[PDB]
Amino acid sequence: ASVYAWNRKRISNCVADYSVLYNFAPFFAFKCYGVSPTKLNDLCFTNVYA
Amino acid sequence: SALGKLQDVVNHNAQALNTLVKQLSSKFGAISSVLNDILSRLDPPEAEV
Amino acid sequence: DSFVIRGNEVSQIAPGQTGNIADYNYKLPDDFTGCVIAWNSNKLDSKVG
Repeated sequence: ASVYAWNRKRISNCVADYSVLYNFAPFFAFKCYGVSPTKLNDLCFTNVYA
Repeated sequence: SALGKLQDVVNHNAQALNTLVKQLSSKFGAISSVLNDILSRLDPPEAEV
Repeated sequence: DSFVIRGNEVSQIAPGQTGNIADYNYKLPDDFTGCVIAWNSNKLDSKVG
């Protein structure tokens, strides 16, 4: 979607693994504020949005 | 309140320790107050500061 | 020390800094001292196919 109508999708109630994301997209920038990605594979969250 | 002085000594000390324990909850600017999360959700380079 | 790496990982080459390049691939100590150098080289190491 375009910026002025960004799209939001709720993802919950599932086992999330953030190790598969390295695949898709050369990923010019992948950075986090408040967590560090190598440790991101461990914690449990409230409600993650995309 | 005939024994005001002795009772007051006890309360001053108890209150000092109590506030010292309560002050552990303050964050002082860190992203969280308990050490476990900081060491859990962050890499060592940022966890230092 | 010499080797060849990707173009989105330069930040990853640091003491104990997270990405996927400095945890299990090859890692430097947490007290590192020195300098790091990287240069994208696509004119001598990348062929057609």
